[PDB]
Amino acid sequence: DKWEMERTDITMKHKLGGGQYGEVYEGVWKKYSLTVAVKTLKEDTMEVEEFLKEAAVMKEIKHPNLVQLLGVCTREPPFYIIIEFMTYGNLLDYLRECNRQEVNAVVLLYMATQISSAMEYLEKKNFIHRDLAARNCLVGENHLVKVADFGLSRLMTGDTYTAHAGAKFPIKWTAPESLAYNKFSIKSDVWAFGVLLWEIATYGMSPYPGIDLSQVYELLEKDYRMERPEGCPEKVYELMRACWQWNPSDRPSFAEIHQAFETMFQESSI
Ligand SMILES: CO[C@@H](C(=O)N1Cc2[nH]nc(NC(=O)c3ccc(N4CCN(C)CC4)cc3)c2C1)c1ccccc1
Ligand SMILES: [Mg+2]
Repeated sequence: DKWEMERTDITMKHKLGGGQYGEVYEGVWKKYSLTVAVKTLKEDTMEVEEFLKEAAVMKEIKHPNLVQLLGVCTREPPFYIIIEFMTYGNLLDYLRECNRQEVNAVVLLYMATQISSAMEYLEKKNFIHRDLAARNCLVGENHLVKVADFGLSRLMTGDTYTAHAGAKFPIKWTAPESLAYNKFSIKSDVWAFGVLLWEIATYGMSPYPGIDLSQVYELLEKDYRMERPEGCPEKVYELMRACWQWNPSDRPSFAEIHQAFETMFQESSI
């Protein structure tokens, strides 16, 4: 299989942290002199399946704004997934820590255009991500941003995907249909994308500030939504709101979303 490679090609450099099933390393693909990220699996989990699912999905997608699979080591432990190295780490900490004169209003629009471009691509190929959030996007030089963490991504056969009994999702990014019935779709990615914009507009605040996790769903039912963040352009808030429409099919498509950010990003560039 074309993605498989020899464990011995890679040397570990440093632990990176941030892992779910195992440590995530900064390593070096020696023959190419290339720094890479290496996601490893703790031999002692039965989460082998999910770990391998992430890898399977990354073989099937490719886009400038989706973190890129480089190869795998999966003929025996410890399992490795090898991925392009993004030097600045997660988008959430990147927003909290940045210099806002640099990461300014035009950069915010640039970040959203990047993500929506990726998500438009996924939409087109009938994929869903299911974990879109600042914490799962990755940052490179000059505010390059890529969607990452594809463990939960799926190719749908229809327009809907239903998670299995017992699955739990992060309350404040998850569409109501998904919280209530475990139904996911391109449109539930659109909801999370909306929450992701709010994260960008606030430079990484936690959403629904001070609101008890237990009461968020019920609030959504009664049409409570987050208010416009300070400094957030009116058109951007309209889109955020469109993303949070109760009915999935009232939410804009990512092509429409990308189109609107593309426009706004260009006008701001004069
Ligand atoms: C859990 O999987 C990883 C994953 O797949 N990955 C694939 C992939 N590619 N590049 C990565 N970079 C880092 O992990 C990283 C972390 C901290 C880092 N610094 C810390 C703070 N400083 C400001 C700069 C140096 C610099 C780079 C990752 C993680 C993941 C982690 C976070 C978000 C999305 C995915
Ligand atoms: Mg994650």
